[PDB]
Amino acid sequence: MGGFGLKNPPPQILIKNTPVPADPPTQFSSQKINSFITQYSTGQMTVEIEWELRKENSKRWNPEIQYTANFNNSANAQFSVNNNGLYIEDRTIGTRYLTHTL
Amino acid sequence: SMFMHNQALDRLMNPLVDQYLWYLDATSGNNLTFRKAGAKNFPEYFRNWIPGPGCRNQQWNKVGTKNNPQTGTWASANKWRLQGRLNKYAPGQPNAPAEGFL
Repeated sequence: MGGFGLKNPPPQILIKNTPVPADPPTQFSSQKINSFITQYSTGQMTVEIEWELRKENSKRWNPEIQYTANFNNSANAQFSVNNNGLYIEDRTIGTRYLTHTL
Repeated sequence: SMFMHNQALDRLMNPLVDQYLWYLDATSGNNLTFRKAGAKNFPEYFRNWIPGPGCRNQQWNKVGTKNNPQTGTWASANKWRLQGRLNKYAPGQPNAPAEGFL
């Protein structure tokens, strides 16, 4: 599907709500505790990647194909939110534009 | 040891919770039925320890009218023999007699 094959990829990160049981009966029972307190959780996360990139030196004379926002006027701008508040991606943008000698 | 015990052997346990050990109570009906140890039925509990050694000994009631009229007590005694001659076994293991007997 494309990508970087890794022997030792980034570690999976797993999270759970710790169970909080509801009021236990007064008499003892060895069976599992069936009833819990309904709860959920929320909070912010952050991810910081450091990328290394190969600089481009090409002596070709004439200009190259490059990615350009659609030149057309439109009811909704490209890669932007609409009236209802929904973010819309216009395309899939490949990485291959700049030419290189074979 | 200057102390008298606070508990019987067979009585060492928690009465409030039943054991997790299972035994065969009943064979009736061409099938095997496994009861669970508990429900305040003590004789069925499993135990780690068992009472001390001893031997049965003749018991004479402290009220003379209730005793068999033996002209002397030898043939009724507990005896151990050594080198072909019989010696009374006294005192035996520390076994107590019935209440009101000796």
